[PDB]
Order: sequence, then C-alpha cells, then structure tokens
Amino acid sequence: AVWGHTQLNRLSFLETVPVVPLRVSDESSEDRPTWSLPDIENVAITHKKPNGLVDTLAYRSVRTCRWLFDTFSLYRFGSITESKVISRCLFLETVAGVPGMVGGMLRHLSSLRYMTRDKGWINTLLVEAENERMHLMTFIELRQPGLPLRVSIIITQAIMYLFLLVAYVISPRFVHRFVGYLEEEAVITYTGVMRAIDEGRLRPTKNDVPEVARVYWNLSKNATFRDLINVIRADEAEHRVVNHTFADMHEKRLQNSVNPFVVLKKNP
Amino acid sequence: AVWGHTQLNRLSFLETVPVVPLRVSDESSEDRPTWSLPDIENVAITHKKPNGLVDTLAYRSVRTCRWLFDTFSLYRFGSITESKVISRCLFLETVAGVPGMVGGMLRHLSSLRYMTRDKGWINTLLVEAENERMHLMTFIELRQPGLPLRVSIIITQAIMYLFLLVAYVISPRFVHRFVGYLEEEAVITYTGVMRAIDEGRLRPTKNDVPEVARVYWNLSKNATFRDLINVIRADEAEHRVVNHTFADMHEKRLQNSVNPFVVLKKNP
Ligand SMILES: Cc1cc(O)ccc1C(=O)OCCCCCCCCCCCCCC[PH](c1ccccc1)(c1ccccc1)c1ccccn1
Ligand SMILES: [Fe+3]
Ligand SMILES: [Fe+3]
Ligand SMILES: [O-]
Ligand SMILES: [O-]
Repeated sequence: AVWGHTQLNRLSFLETVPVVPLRVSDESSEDRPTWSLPDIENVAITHKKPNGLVDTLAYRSVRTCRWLFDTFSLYRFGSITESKVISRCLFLETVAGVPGMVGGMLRHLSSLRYMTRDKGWINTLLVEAENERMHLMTFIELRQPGLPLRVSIIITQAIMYLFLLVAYVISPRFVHRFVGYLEEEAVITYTGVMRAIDEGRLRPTKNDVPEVARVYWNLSKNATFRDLINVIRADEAEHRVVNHTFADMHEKRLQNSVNPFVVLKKNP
Repeated sequence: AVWGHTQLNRLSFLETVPVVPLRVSDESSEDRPTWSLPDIENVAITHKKPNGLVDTLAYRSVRTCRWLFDTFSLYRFGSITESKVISRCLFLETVAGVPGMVGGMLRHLSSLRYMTRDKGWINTLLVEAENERMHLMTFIELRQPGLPLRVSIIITQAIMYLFLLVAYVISPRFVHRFVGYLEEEAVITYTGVMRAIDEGRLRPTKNDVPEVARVYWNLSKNATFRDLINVIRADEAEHRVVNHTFADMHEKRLQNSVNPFVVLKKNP
C-alpha cells in the first residue's frame, strides 16, 4: 500500500486527474454479488402473506402501481419485444435505486444523533442502493432511451424520492415491506423473461454482454443475455427476502437488532 | 459463503435474529482505514489557499463556526483535559457524519436520473461518512454525554442536514471547499492533542481502546489513546485532501471525470 503521510500532506490530486484510467471495476464499491449460475438458475417466485393494514397497504400500492405502469408503458398490449423489456427495466431501476438510499441514509443520520450502534443495517441498504443502480448502468448500454423516457425518469424520481423519504420517516415498516413486494413483482418479470428466451419467444441480440456488467457480476467473456438476467434476478430476490426480513424485524420491534444478513453471507 | 437460491427462496429470516451474534466488525463496511502508525506519525498541518469568493466564503464560514463552537463549548478556558476533548470530538463527529452522506446521496440520484456512470465518487464519500460515524462510535465508548449535550446534538443535526442539503444542490464546490477547510482544523486539533500526550499536559486514563476502534483500524490490543487519536488524525487528513481535490475538480468544470482516488488507493 502506497497510501500515507506524503499523499495525506498534499493539497490536491487535481494534478493527477488527466492520467488516471476510467476502469469499469471502480464504478462500484469493492462489494459485489458473487453468484454461480447453475445455482441461481433455481430462484423461484414467492409471496409473503400480509399481516396488518401496513403490509396490506404496501401490497395495494405495489399492485395498483403495476396495473397503471403496464397500461401507461403499453407493455402488455401486443407482443413482447426487447425494446419494451429493456425500457421497463431501465425506467424502473431509476426508481429502484432510491429506497435503499433514503433508508440507508436515514439509519446513518438516526445513528449519528442518538449515538447508538447501527448493527450493520446501513451498508446493506447502501450496497443494495448501488446494486440496483448497477443494473441501470448495465441497461444504459443495451439501449439508450429517447427524451420522452429520460424525462419521465426525472419527474418520477422527484416524486418517488419524496414519498419514500417521508414513508421511511413514518413507517419504514411500510417501506421495507413495500420494497419486498416490488422485488417479488420484479423476480417474476425476470423469470418470465428467462422463460421467453427458453422456447424462443425472444431473440437476444446483445450476446455481447456489457463490460460494466461483466466485471460487476464476474461473468466469463462468453456470457449471454439470459446469463445477465439470472444474476440480476438473483440480486432482485436477495432484496425480496432482505427487505421482508427487515419489514418483519420492524413488526416485532427489532429495528435495533443486528442485521442477520451480515452473518448469513459470511457464516461460521 | 452458502448464500444461494435456497436462502433467497425462503421468505423471511426473522427467525434467526436471536441466534446471530453481535460481532464488532460487522458494525462497519469491510472498506476500512489501513494506516501504518509511524508513516501517519508525520501527518502534518496544511492550509490550502482560497481561489474565489466561494472558496474564501466557505473558509470564513468554518472559522466563524470554530470561533463560535470553541467559546460556547468553554473549550477556550484554561487547561486541556481528557474529558472536554472527548466531549469536543464526540459532538463534532455527529456533524462530520452528515456531509459525506448527503454527498453520496445527491450524486447517486443524479446518476439514476441522468443514466450516467459515477466513476467512483459515490462510494469514496459514503465511506468518509461511515469513517466519521465510526470516530463517533469510538468516542461515545470513551464518554457517555449528558442530556444537555444529547439535546444540542439532535438540534444541530437538522440545522446542518438541511444546510448541507440545500447548499449541496446549490453549490457542491462550496460544500467540498467548506469540508476541506473544516477537516484542516480536524488535523490541527488532533495533532495538538498528541502534542499534549507526547509531552505531559494530558495524561489520559482510557488506554484501553474500544473494540469498535481496533477491528475498524486493525490496531493491536495494546494500542494507546495517542495511537487512536493518531489514526483518527490520519483518517481526517485523508478527508482533508479529498474534499479540496473534489471542490477543485468542480472549480475546473470536471465534475463527471473519474474520481482520482479509486486508483490512488488501489493501483497494484
Ligand atoms: C429512538 C431512540 C432514542 C434514544 O434516546 C436512544 C435510542 C433510540 C433508538 O431506538 O436508536 C435508534 C435506532 C436506529 C433506528 C432509528 C429508530 C428511532 C426512531 C423510532 C423509535 C420509535 C420506535 C418506532 C415507532 P414507529 C415504528 C415503525 C416500525 C415498527 C414499529 C414502530 C410508530 C409506530 C406507531 C405509531 C407511530 C409511530 C416510528 C416512529 C418514528 C420514526 C420512525 N418510526
Ligand atoms: Fe430492479
Ligand atoms: Fe429491484
Ligand atoms: O427490477
Ligand atoms: O471532525
């Protein structure tokens, strides 16, 4: 390590900015999903029974939202394509990148002012927030969108930021649960797509899988489009449980407990 | 670890929170400091020049905040003591947590809304916000603060949070400059403290170091109160440069250029 007091005693490294590479492995934190595709081949669709008015409210937000989206996206009118898959999935990660961020931060500030230990919830919500971004940079590559969709993103994030921000204030049981179902709805989408290839109801023409994604998911150089999905969907299922476990931890007043999943990924 | 479809497919993990241990490592990301004590020994006090109004103004805004906070915290009143110091820093780290955070959280939303690579900023600031939050997490473990101080912290937090937030949106350079110029003082103060220990005016009793500190900073189980202030001094010296470096890039219409520390920390 050549990181020390000489470098710390400097005023700037603006000097050095025109001689440092744009390496696509510096995009993310050194904190990557490590899957294996035979195994994540068998991620299944699930569903969690709603307990109270909150899990119910959550569920209705998330079904009502879908219906509307499916109709304003025109998505289930006529056949499928690769346009509409990528489009839905690009738009939607813009919104997906947020919750974990407004939650991640809230736990941060909440720690700081009460000077209480966070027992590991923050980073997970932060490294989610990154993940779902990373899906969006990946989807950036396969298809760039016209102004129309670039706008809808802005005005939507504007809205979805705020809502989340104040829901996560009031009942971050509402919000951790609300995510839970959004991941359940997604982990469908991404199977239905993995089952579309299989058969031949859709022709992947991006069997050059983006560089960004290759380094991010550590896929071998000959990965297909399906191979992308399967690792996105696995990540999407990780949150499905994690934000349901978190919504459950709230239900029974365990917001101050240790985030199980820091141990459940390192283990004995 | 064993983290595959079978966990992903099991619905919640509420069941397991009574059986997960509370391991001090897990409080923080794995993305920690890694100093060498005699290297960091020669962390030195530096003062970068203001360029424009923005730089000069941000620099006044720190010196006014130091003049205020010192007199009003009675700090300027005779002899250095161990406890008025831990009180000092404890407070300061509860704010030092915030701007690293709003920084990541604002660049992140931009990334998702304009669909663009971040190129390694988001994560470098987010660890800064964690590093300070960890300083805190150590400091609190040296002294519990009283309600009059628990109360000042919770008021501060909002006034700052919403300061940093509107000032970020407005002018990130101003912030980064402001934080550069804040963290200069961070270095002044912690150096001087070690100038009290090496010497005599301070003869501290907390020469146990809390275990949040030792796993986070990788120190021996026989590290001193000097040593701990010295890595913190290091940590703060890291933060000092980066934010002056960031503001500078922002000054030189270079916002979206790769963050140049993702190499200067990594290059093998
Ligand atoms: C809160 C606190 C104060 C101290 O002096 C010391 C420690 C703590 C503390 O809990 O440490 C912070 C731990 C990190 C998480 C931040 C939690 C602090 C805010 C919530 C504490 C109250 C318990 C949740 C009641 P919230 C709730 C949400 C989910 C599950 C259960 C309860 C609620 C319920 C019914 C009616 C109205 C509100 C709620 C209210 C306010 C903000 C967020 N959520
Ligand atoms: Fe997603
Ligand atoms: Fe998702
Ligand atoms: O998704
Ligand atoms: O600080």
